[PDB]
Amino acid sequence: ILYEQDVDPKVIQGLKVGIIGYGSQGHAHALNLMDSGVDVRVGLREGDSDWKTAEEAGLKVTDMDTAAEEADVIMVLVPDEVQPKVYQEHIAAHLKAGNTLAFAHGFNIHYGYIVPPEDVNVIMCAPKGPGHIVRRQFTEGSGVPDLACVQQDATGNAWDIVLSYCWGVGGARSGIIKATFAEETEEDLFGEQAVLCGGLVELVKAGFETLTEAGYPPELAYFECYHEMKMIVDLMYESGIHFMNYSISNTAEYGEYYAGPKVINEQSREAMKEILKRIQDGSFAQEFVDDCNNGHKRLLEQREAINTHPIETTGAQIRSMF
Amino acid sequence: MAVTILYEQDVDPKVIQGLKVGIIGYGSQGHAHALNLMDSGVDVRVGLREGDSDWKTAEEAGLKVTDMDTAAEEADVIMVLVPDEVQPKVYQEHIAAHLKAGNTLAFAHGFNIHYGYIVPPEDVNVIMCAPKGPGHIVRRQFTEGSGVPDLACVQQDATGNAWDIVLSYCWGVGGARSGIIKATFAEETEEDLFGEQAVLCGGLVELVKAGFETLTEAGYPPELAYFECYHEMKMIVDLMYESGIHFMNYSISNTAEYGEYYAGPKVINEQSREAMKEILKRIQDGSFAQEFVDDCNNGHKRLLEQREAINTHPIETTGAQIRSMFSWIKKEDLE
Ligand SMILES: NC(=O)c1ccc[n+]([C@@H]2O[C@H](COP(=O)([O-])OP(=O)(O)OC[C@H]3O[C@@H](n4cnc5c(N)ncnc54)[C@H](O)[C@@H]3O)[C@@H](O)[C@H]2O)c1
Ligand SMILES: NC(=O)c1ccc[n+]([C@@H]2O[C@H](COP(=O)([O-])OP(=O)(O)OC[C@H]3O[C@@H](n4cnc5c(N)ncnc54)[C@H](O)[C@@H]3O)[C@@H](O)[C@H]2O)c1
Ligand SMILES: CC(C)N(O)C(=O)C(=O)O
Ligand SMILES: CC(C)N(O)C(=O)C(=O)O
Ligand SMILES: [Mg+2]
Ligand SMILES: [Mg+2]
Ligand SMILES: [Mg+2]
Ligand SMILES: [Mg+2]
Ligand SMILES: [Mg+2]
Ligand SMILES: [Mg+2]
Ligand SMILES: [Mg+2]
Ligand SMILES: [Mg+2]
Ligand SMILES: [Mg+2]
Ligand SMILES: [Mg+2]
Repeated sequence: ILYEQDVDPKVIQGLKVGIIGYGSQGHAHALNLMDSGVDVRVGLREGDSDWKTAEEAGLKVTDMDTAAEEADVIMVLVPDEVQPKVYQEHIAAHLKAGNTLAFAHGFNIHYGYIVPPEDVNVIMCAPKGPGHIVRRQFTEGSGVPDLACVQQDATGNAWDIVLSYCWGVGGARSGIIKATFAEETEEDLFGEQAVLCGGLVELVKAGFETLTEAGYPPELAYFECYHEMKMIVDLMYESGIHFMNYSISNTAEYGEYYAGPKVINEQSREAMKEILKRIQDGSFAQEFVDDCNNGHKRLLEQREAINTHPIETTGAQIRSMF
Repeated sequence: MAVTILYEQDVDPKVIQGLKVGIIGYGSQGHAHALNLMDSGVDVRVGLREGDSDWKTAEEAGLKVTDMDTAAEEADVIMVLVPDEVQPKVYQEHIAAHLKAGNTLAFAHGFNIHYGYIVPPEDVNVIMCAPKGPGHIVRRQFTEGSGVPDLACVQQDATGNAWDIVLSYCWGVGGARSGIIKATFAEETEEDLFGEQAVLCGGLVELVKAGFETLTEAGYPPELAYFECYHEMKMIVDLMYESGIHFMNYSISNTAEYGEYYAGPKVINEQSREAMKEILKRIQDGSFAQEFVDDCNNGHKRLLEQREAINTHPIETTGAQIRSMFSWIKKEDLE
């Protein structure tokens, strides 16, 4: 693992970076980069509501073609499924020999949806964390960790560039791991599906539903299953499972060892393997891309089911009172 | 309603401020109830065994510390914060004789009263202030001007103001800032046991662990499996806690959000769901309680064999190495 002493800030401080997109990653990358003394511009479409926001934040904003053309390093921070079209229409023609094409997820390059020219660097700085937090931890004096990867080293100093960039975005604070595009792609898809988003949300929803279905009030279930999760994860994050388990009661600790493997069971472990299998062999990526080409249809249905769930409406009420 | 969440305007701070509180024990909950109540202007003493090494810790925090018998003797409100399993003995040997007519006996969880392991006398209030969080964070959030939510319960209203006392107690430990719910001792016992089992401790920890292991077992370095499955979890949960799942899902990429919907029902599957209902049955019928008490009477045999194992697991040794390198941990160490 690499830290501040292992990277050279001046490298990215001397390059012009163009952030394409201003969504979850884009704003954090853009703002952290500017705060770090980097010359940044954000490349957006005409009619994008965030144009003014990015501007009020104190950034130069221009269209995508101009940002691409002006930039030494061009970081694609738009949804993975729209990167091939966006690359070809607004990026590709602005790439000069010696330029760096950069990503925060190796998905497109790794599965072959985008094949950059042979005469540019192709790197990734993948923060292991949601963009709002990539930004917040950076402003708090901490930083989200990154994988640094180099798929094509056209200039011979792509490593110094990807590592100075991680420094730019807070990575050296908590740690940078050198990885390949294959490795980031695979571990990232797995984490968000198995544990961080799929596993977690559905675990909380399942326990909330078990209680409400058994006649406990939804308000009670939200405090127990959902609100309190933050506090438990906080202790682990700072001091480990051994500290958290010490904090809780021996009743709760016993209950953990006894109930954990019934809830996260041998089938859930096989599911995790199968999830990774489908990541590895490209069939999940094909499924997602298909759904995207079908107008996010399955994504939108499932979004509406979660958004209208009692855990979400009850939670919205309770939090409005804090 | 069903239910009415209550806040600072529903409670009267002066009530608990007018009573002497004896906190018996100084562990997770102990230190948090004791310090938040002292900060809220309450007359607090900590009750500990003679020669306990936490006595200096409590005294270092500026609290009055004395032996348990004296604490219980002096107190109007006797709050029991030692391990659930030792409560019947600690109570018999050191609390009961000190309870006067019109005293209040208080718990932070309903295990002992609900299941019958402790039968209190009919001349005292029997109440509960159960924070829905860990003791270190009941404390932290309070100092941050927030407060962990509380369940307020009364098994016995001896004096006719037991409710006023339990609600005021909740204010004193920060429950008013986020929400107080009135519940029965039964209700809290059952939901609490269920949360920590299914979701907050068993769920979560096995989930993170199985996540980490899946990756290591497929060949990814344990450092990366830690950043991915463990460290990042605090970030996602913070977004949910602040703003809802809808916002967390907004913050994450369409790639991740599609994967969430696709992978969720797979990892947290129909067997996971059956498991939770059986877990809830064993809680409601008292079997789970009898199993836990049996294990404590039997050398904490299962507890300690699992504790050893997860505490020395690679997720823990690797996480401890990784966290030791954080610039904010080194910054804080310097302090
Ligand atoms: N925090 C996360 O969401 C997260 C974390 C790590 C890596 N990543 C990776 O970062 C990259 C971006 O993810 P995100 O979730 O920050 O994106 P997002 O969904 O937040 O992207 C929104 C931004 O992209 C723009 N955009 C959308 N469609 C467009 C189009 N057709 N043309 C031009 N601009 C368009 C929007 O206007 C907006 O500025 C992805 O490769 C993702 O895998 C995301
Ligand atoms: N976060 C939590 O831990 C939490 C949350 C909600 C409710 N509760 C409830 O609060 C109560 C206490 O839980 P905890 O986890 O804070 O306890 P703990 O396990 O942190 O308690 C340890 C303390 O109890 C004392 N102690 C242990 N055995 C003793 C004995 N035989 N005689 C006298 N003192 C003894 C210790 O010396 C120490 O002060 C329980 O009823 C629990 O269910 C705890
Ligand atoms: C935000 C998080 C789940 N994550 O790490 C991602 O990589 C993502 O959103 O795709
Ligand atoms: C999860 C834990 C802090 N909790 O809320 C408890 O009820 C407990 O420790 O017994
Ligand atoms: Mg990720
Ligand atoms: Mg991702
Ligand atoms: Mg404890
Ligand atoms: Mg414990
Ligand atoms: Mg305690
Ligand atoms: Mg007394
Ligand atoms: Mg609890
Ligand atoms: Mg409990
Ligand atoms: Mg997003
Ligand atoms: Mg999304």
